[PDB]
Amino acid sequence: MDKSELVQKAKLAEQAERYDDMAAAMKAVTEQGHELSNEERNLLSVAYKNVVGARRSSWRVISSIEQKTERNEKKQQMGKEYREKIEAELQDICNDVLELLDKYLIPNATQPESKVFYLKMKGDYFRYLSEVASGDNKQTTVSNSQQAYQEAFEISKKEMQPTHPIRLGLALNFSVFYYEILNSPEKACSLAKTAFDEAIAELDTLNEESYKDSTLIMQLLRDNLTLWTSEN
Amino acid sequence: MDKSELVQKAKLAEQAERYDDMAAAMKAVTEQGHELSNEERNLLSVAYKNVVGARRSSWRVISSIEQKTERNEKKQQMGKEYREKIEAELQDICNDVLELLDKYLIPNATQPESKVFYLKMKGDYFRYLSEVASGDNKQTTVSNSQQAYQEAFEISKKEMQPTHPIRLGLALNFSVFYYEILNSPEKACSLAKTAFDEAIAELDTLNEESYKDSTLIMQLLRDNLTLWTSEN
Amino acid sequence: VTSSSCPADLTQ
Amino acid sequence: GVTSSSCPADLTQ
Repeated sequence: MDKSELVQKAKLAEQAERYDDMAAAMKAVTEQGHELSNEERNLLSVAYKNVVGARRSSWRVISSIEQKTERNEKKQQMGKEYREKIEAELQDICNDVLELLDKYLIPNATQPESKVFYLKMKGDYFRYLSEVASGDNKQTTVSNSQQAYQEAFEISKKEMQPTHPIRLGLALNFSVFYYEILNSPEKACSLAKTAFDEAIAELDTLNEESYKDSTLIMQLLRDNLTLWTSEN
Repeated sequence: MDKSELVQKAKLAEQAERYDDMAAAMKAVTEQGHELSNEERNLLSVAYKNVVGARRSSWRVISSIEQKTERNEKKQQMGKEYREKIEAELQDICNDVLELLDKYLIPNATQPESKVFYLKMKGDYFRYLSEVASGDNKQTTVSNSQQAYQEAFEISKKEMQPTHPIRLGLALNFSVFYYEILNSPEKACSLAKTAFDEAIAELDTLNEESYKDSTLIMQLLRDNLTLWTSEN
Repeated sequence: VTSSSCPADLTQ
Repeated sequence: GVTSSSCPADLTQ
């Protein structure tokens, strides 16, 4: 199968909502060692976000059921083991994408825009690992998520305008990392507010291609800030 | 696992929208010989319907795309091959539940209501096979679907009030079989209208538990009849 | 557009 | 349970 066939397969699988097939096809593209187009970047990201996102959603449902269940071993055992099964799937999926990013995508990125895109992804999948990790493993995933986000953040601040959707989307997810993983609401709020303020200060730089994503992300920044500051 | 643990696993999987797990759990319950409760029949039906329904939906999308792909043979060939992969999964799944029904559920059903429930399922999954079958294979699946629906229909008419959700839902699916599979709109419309009319005539038999399902199915009968009278 | 069919779970 | 919102998976580049 040549790359052109794998990409067409990924597109068909997306249309059919067969995200395992979609992710398998884009993993195969990536493992052939050549750099991705913008479209192929989005196919890879959409595929793996749907695959991991199903487990993240399932995990929250099961964890919520455990918390409403009588607190004894016979009533809790199945939910605990089932949650752990979902966690191991999530870890396998995240380890999969993180290997692709570290071995192929990041070292070979040809422009700061794609490099930031991939480092943001690396921070994301280490964040999803951190959502369910524990012990020494969690300290490692939290550290690696922070490092990838911060490196992407430094590059974006040197190379991208504050209205750039990748820079805004990075700042949004980095702020979520601070709030949800590091339990540091002050830095999270300060990062989210600054990202919004810097984009609206340079609103005249927002172009047609970016308008939809950048204004959506700006709204999510405000949505998060109201949610986060409602903990008074 | 005990039966009680499998049922608990099925309910967790349903909440988590993990329908492969849900179906595997209820398959195990079925194969462990016994007769199913009312809730277990619904868990089994919900699980396999979601598993097969994913493929039916995917099949319709890929089929559509194949149609629009005029003048590009490699795209067309890929769409064909991927459609056939989806069809093969659908066939695996239908044959799986058809074996559970034929080997365990139907021969051991104690009550006529349970027996109608399973026989309707048998008609349903042979109908789904028929949707993608071809040649002499279609002749077998279509014939097996019709016979299962017919036997369920005979039992339901003598054992159930015409407002009974299972009797109404069987008539709905049998009428869809006649219309979409057997290309017989008169039989389909006659069955759908008669089911609707007999339910209305004895509307005073509809109890609180059945109200939601029975009135929905009555509306679906009307919705279908409206559709089927455009393309008469 | 397709024909509608019965919901997968039913009151029994 | 409401959670924080994060970035959409597909971004214009």
